[PDB]
Amino acid sequence: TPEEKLRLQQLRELRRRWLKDQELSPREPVLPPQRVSTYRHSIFAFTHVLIPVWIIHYYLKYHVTTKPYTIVEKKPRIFPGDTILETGEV
Amino acid sequence: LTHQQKVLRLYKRALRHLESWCIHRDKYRYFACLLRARFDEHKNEKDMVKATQLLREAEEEFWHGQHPQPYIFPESPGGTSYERYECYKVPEWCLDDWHPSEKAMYPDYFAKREQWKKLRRESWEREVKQLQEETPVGGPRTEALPPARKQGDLPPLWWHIVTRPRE
Amino acid sequence: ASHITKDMLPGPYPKTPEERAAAAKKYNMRVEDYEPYPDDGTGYGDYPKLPDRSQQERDPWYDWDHPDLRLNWGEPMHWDLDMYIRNRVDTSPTPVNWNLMCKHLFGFVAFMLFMFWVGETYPAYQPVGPKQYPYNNLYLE
Amino acid sequence: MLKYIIPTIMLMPLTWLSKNNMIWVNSTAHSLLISFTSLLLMNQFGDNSLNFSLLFFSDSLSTPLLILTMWLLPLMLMASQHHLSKENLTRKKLFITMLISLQLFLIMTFTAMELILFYILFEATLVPTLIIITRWGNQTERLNAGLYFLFYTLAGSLPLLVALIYIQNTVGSLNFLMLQYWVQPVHNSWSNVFMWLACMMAFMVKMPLYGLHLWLPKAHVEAPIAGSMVLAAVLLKLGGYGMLRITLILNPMTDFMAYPFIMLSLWGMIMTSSICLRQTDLKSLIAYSSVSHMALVIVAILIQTPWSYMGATALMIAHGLTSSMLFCLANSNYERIHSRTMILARGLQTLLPLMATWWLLASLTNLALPPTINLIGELFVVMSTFSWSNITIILMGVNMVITALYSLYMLIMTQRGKYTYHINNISPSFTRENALMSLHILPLLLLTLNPKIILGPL
Amino acid sequence: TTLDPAEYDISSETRKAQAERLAIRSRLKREYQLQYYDPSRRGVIEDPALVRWTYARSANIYPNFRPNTKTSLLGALFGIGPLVFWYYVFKTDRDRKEKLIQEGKLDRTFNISY
Amino acid sequence: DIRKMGGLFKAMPFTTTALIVGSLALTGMPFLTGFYSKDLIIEAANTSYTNAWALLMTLIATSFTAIYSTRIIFFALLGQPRFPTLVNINENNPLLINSIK
Amino acid sequence: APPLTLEGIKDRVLYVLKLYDKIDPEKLSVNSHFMKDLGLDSLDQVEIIMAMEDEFGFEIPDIDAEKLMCPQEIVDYIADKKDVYE
Amino acid sequence: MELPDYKQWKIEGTPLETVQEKLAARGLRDPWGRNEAWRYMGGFANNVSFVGALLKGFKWGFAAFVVAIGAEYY
Amino acid sequence: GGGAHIEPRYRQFPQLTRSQVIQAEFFSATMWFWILWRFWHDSDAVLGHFPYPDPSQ
Repeated sequence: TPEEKLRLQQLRELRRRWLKDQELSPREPVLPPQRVSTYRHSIFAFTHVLIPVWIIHYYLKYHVTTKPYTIVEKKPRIFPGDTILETGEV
Repeated sequence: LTHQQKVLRLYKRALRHLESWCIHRDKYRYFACLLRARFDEHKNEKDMVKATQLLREAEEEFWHGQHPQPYIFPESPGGTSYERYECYKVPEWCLDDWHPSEKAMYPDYFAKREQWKKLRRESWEREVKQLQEETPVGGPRTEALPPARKQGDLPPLWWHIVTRPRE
Repeated sequence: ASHITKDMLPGPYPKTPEERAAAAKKYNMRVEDYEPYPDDGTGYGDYPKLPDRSQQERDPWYDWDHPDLRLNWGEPMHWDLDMYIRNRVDTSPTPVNWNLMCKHLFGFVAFMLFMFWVGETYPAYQPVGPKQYPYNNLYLE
Repeated sequence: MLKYIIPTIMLMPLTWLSKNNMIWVNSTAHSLLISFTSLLLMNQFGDNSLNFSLLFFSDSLSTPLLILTMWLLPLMLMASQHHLSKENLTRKKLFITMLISLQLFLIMTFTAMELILFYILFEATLVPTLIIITRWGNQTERLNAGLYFLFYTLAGSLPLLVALIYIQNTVGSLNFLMLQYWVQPVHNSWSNVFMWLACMMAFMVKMPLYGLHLWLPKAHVEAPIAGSMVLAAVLLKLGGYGMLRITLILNPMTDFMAYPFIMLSLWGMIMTSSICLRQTDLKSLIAYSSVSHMALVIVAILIQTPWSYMGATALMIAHGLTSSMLFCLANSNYERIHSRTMILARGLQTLLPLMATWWLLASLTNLALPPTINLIGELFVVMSTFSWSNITIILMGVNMVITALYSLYMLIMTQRGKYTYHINNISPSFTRENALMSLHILPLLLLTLNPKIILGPL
Repeated sequence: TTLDPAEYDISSETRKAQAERLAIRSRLKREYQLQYYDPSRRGVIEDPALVRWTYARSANIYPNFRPNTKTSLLGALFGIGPLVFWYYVFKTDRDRKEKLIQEGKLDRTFNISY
Repeated sequence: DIRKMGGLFKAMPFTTTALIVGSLALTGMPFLTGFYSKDLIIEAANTSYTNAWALLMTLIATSFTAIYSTRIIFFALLGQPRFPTLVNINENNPLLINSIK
Repeated sequence: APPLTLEGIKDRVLYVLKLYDKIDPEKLSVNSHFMKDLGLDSLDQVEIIMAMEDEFGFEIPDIDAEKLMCPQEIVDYIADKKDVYE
Repeated sequence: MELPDYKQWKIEGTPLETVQEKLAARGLRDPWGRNEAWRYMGGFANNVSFVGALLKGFKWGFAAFVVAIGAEYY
Repeated sequence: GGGAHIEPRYRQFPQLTRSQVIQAEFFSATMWFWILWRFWHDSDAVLGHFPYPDPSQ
């Protein structure tokens, strides 16, 4: 169809005209504005882990014997390496 | 839809569901003319019932042989990652509520916006009233005179003319 | 603050042509088969004259369909008929009404009988009669 | 005690006595303070409950329940402020007075020391509530909500006063709950059913069964500006606790007929939540939540055997907040867009980003994620009501499904693209929008840390 | 299964006199966009089909109702019916379970809860 | 889409070695990683009271473990290149190669 | 992020249309009016957009077929879809 | 930037594109010929097939097999 | 913008970095070398063989 001649070719100079207005980056258009103001980097891992490791254990050493039955750790599973003979090997 | 162009909507999709069936890129290509042969077998004859059997029996042999999970052209009426990006969607007219110190940024851009409005500030007196002249009573599809006879500003301004982009 | 005659009044008929369209145009000509008829099985107060029902079903289909918007987003001015099940329903599939799933879901039901047997590997079937003996048969020692 | 009624009545001429617009901030300032007094002498025992006067034991009872009641007052003036700023000050002085005039009785009730101060104060509201519904409505259907709100509440609560005056002169004196130490049982007759039925049905008509709730959405759909008294009417309802003071005793031994109140509300619990899915009006959609997991307490209370009261108490104040707060969201989002029709508001979550996490934490506490109070208030229900009969796991197990599709469909309706035609909705939730919407999720989840302060005696 | 759904049928040429089924709609989308395009609006549109969608659905039935047809006395088969059933199921239990709790002991002695 | 993929080597040297290692591994573990996982099952519990169907049923599923792999291998890594022009592919990606390795 | 310009679209469209041996590559490119190379009613208009989808690949809407008379018209609005030249 | 230039492929090769001869018993023939033949040629004619695809040279296998076998070795 | 560091392809089949593939190929050994010890020393089954329990005596 021919009829779209006078139309939407205005849009080509209208849409692409808005989009023309759109793109801007001089003068740092984030002002920002105001204001002021790796080896070590050895305490960042320390402020990370070494603060808790202290705090968490201070809640344990002072603790495990406080609770009547706290952490339940299991038996040694003794093997005939202490008081025993084998005696086989059979 | 006018009886003339009714085969197009089939002629568009006919080969479409084909390619998702074929695998090799030549396979689609090799069957092109071969299956293209069937169209012009009767090239020039009646528009009415005589050739309506080119429409009539086109129903079967198409729907039969349909749904081999077609290739969907991802950004489109359906299929994956089509409408995907809404996390922007460009809510045009976000420029209202600010409390400046948020308006320090893009000063050149705030300058440009208020310059667009002057068109839409007053384009109306002949923009709206011409639509009272243009459409006599019950007019079908509603666009103005394509120019609006001197300068359209936009006229469709700005909702369709400034509308939202994709990224 | 719509003043007079907001919604349906006591239909189904008073002047089917008086309603659609006085306001609320469901049908154009008062017969589109959109005339404010579909009071099928009345005496149920449900859906009175209602510039409304049985207009067809299975979805707004949400595709290009682009006069302006036309379906579920963009809200054409006034068609609204029946809704609210329309955001969890679509159209025609490729096959039609084949329950082969009840077939396949019962396909294993064939192997129910395969349950009543066992799979014991050793020894083989070796057609037997009284050779079976899962544990013991005759004397212990 | 007078530590409370006296300052809160002292509030009353803290308001009009003031100047022009200083009024709101004047009373909101003080009204918070009383909360220090609220805890102050309260949260004593514990064991062998507190009774400090002849006709008052404020709350001992392990039904503390009173601290909330003193919260919601200076949550109103932050709530109610929106469109009430548009009429005169001598009327605005009123609406703050009657609203207090409610708050004064809810301190009187929950203590009451007895049955017969309860009742006359149990019916002593409906003077202040009815006046807030009919005036300052919105639609014109309000005028019928005025009647329906009576003619039920009052309709069958008169048979109380026929019954409670029947007990007073039968066995000793009802003057005091804390003396039941003589109670004979109720065996059977065609008279005693009625007694038990008269001493009960008045309470049901407040916390609805699936019958005779016909009023509850009639009053809430159309109701004052902010939910201004709609927050209060979600306190009033749950305050039917007093069935906890009776049915524990005072005809203990008729469970014989319990079943028509079990199977009637137990199949409604699976029901009216399901008639809530297709609702097109948002302040309706929440109003039917309020029936549902409220009406679960009525199968918690009738059954004896605690682990229900462990779980029945946590529920009265469970949705006491969540079901409160939702009426606070749907208000705000209505300020900007003047339809209450749920459809119309879509394409939010872009335009009000901070209010995203507000919907979520609300709609997440109907889901009842395990850690919060909500489940630890439901999973003491299921544990005893399972032992009743094993089959209760099904229906009330279904409740835990339809309610999840229920909640989300309300949020996920507000995640969509809609720019559509709205030039409104500019305001990015000025602080009160997000301030009064807080002071719920902060105090709510918080209690899960030391949740022994919400529990019954059992 | 649900449904054909009749993607082909009879036609051609009868009912080609049926036209202006679009003139019904074409009027509005002209008028609707005549509504919808204007510089100064800032607000929602009436959209009557929605006003007549709820108000002819929620209200406007008990007004329209009549208690006559025995397909509207149907509900006794629906509303009350299963509510009797759930009584029949339970009341047998809570008893069958009770009788045993007296004569004979089903439980163990490490059940304190309850 | 498994259509419009192409063959094994067009500037994808390393990633296509990641497929044919793993997508080999999942196939029943000849000497590889899960050699103690899928392999120690049908050789151990397979001596038991088994339903004499799963034995039929499961081991047949083991077959498709091949055609699972080889299908998405042969359409993507095998056939002639098919996909629209202007394809920018760059696999030199410190923040990626660091991860697979 | 991928850079796009208005030259390639004048080239690419010129390109494959000059690839088809059905068209001599002396023929007009930007404006032939395509009605000289419309033969016949079908097997041109929908025929030519069969290949051009194989490179960009968005949907080629139906009602945009009748814009395809002008060979500058096809390239014209493909700029407006994918957000092309300023 | 003019890189997508024509007058380039114009099929000679491609035993899969020799079906133009196969269809010449009916005939079309090629047109449009070179679209599906865009990348049909070039280094895309090799496309290593079966196990040699999954051998990748079998490089270190039979050269490095005894690399540990063996130094004492008794 | 960002940079030109690689241009795209018109199906001229872009070039590799030449440390891209070799650095990878050393991990084509780790499957072909680590497959060494399969048959050395292990057979199709290392088992022991059931000797047909003939002594029913």
